[PDB]
Amino acid sequence: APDGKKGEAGRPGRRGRPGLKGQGE
Amino acid sequence: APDGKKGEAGRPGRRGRPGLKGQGE
Amino acid sequence: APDGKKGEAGRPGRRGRPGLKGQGE
Amino acid sequence: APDGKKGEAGRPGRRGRPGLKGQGE
Amino acid sequence: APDGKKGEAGRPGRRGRPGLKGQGE
Amino acid sequence: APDGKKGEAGRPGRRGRPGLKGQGE
Amino acid sequence: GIPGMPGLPGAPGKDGYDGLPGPKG
Amino acid sequence: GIPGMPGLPGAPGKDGYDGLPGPKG
Amino acid sequence: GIPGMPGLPGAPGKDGYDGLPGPKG
Amino acid sequence: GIPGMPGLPGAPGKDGYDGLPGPKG
Amino acid sequence: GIPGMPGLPGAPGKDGYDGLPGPKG
Amino acid sequence: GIPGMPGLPGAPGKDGYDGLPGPKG
Amino acid sequence: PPAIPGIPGIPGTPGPDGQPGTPG
Amino acid sequence: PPAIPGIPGIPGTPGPDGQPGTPG
Amino acid sequence: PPAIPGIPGIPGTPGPDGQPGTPG
Amino acid sequence: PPAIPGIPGIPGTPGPDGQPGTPG
Amino acid sequence: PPAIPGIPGIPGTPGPDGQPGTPG
Amino acid sequence: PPAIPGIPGIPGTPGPDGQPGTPG
Repeated sequence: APDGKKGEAGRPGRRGRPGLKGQGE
Repeated sequence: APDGKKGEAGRPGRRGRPGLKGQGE
Repeated sequence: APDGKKGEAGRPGRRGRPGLKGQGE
Repeated sequence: APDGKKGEAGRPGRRGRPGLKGQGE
Repeated sequence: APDGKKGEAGRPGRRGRPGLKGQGE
Repeated sequence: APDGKKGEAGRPGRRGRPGLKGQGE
Repeated sequence: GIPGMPGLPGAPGKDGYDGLPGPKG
Repeated sequence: GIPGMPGLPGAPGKDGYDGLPGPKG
Repeated sequence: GIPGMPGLPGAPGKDGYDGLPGPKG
Repeated sequence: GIPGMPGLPGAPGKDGYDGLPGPKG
Repeated sequence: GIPGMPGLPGAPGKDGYDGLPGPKG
Repeated sequence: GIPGMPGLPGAPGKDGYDGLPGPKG
Repeated sequence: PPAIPGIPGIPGTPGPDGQPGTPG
Repeated sequence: PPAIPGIPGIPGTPGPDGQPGTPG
Repeated sequence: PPAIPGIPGIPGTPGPDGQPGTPG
Repeated sequence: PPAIPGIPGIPGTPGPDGQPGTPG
Repeated sequence: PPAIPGIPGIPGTPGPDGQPGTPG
Repeated sequence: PPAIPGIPGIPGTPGPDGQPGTPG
């Protein structure tokens, strides 16, 4: 029986961007 | 006859964002 | 012959946003 | 009868970003 | 033989936006 | 046997944008 | 007996656009 | 014997929008 | 009797781009 | 002999969000 | 007589990126 | 004679991210 | 009798634009 | 007996808006 | 007689650019 | 014997948020 | 004779970058 | 003999990050 190929699951989202400095005092 | 299910139509886009204040006089 | 339904063509992109004022002299 | 697998419904959108401070008086 | 229609290839991305002026000296 | 065509794998994402200058001292 | 085939969901709508910001008050 | 056909996954939801920034405190 | 197969919808168009901002008045 | 049918790939994940910027140091 | 099956359209291309802004003149 | 069935294209890759901007020179 | 298939749904309409800004 | 196919899932709901800003 | 299938639609055209800014 | 088809994969999880900013 | 199916199209190329800024 | 179908392609890898900024 020539069975059907499995698909591949989506890849996880990357990290969010990291915050920068607050005020310049 | 085991007939095929209907699909569902896409949902309408939300409102656009509302403008903020102009100049600070 | 129960023929197949035609699809519908994509909708045209909206206008681009219009530019705002240049410098405040 | 080797019946067909059900699909999985999409996941809900995350929260919107929360507003930051207004004017610096 | 009622053969199957060919699809159409995607359209090329437009130009990137062109840079504006550097510093106001 | 009129066998089925292979698909083509997605194309790699382009580079990220490169950072610009830090503070103007 | 041969079954019917189901359809897929419609794509959700693109959101509205930002209203331009207020004039002189 | 003829098998059933599986469905595909639903599209994940568009995220919420940014809450407007605070008023005078 | 064997039924026909329906097509899917076309993708909606990418919007236009921002017009550049005004010159000296 | 009738062949099996293959599946398609999963959609890649939406990325994380920007961490808020630092407080007074 | 059994008909052929049609293909779907290709995805339109991602646009180019913004050219960096001008140097000192 | 029964034909084979073709596959579809892979999704193009998400681009890289912006490198952080330069330190004090 | 042998069955008949379903039809696909269409994309939703694109939202209306937001309300324009305030004064003062 | 010959089998019956499955049905596709639907898109998830769009998230609620974020909380509005602070004072002072 | 056995039926014939339908054909898919194409993507819509990308919008024209916005109008350029004002003076003064 | 006549064959059986495959199943599709699922979308990947959405990434965790970035680390919050620095001081000074 | 029984028919043969069609083939799918490919994604379009990604656009070239924009022109770099002016002087003065 | 009756034919066998094809397999679908996979999504391309996500690009590497851009180079970090300059000094002076």
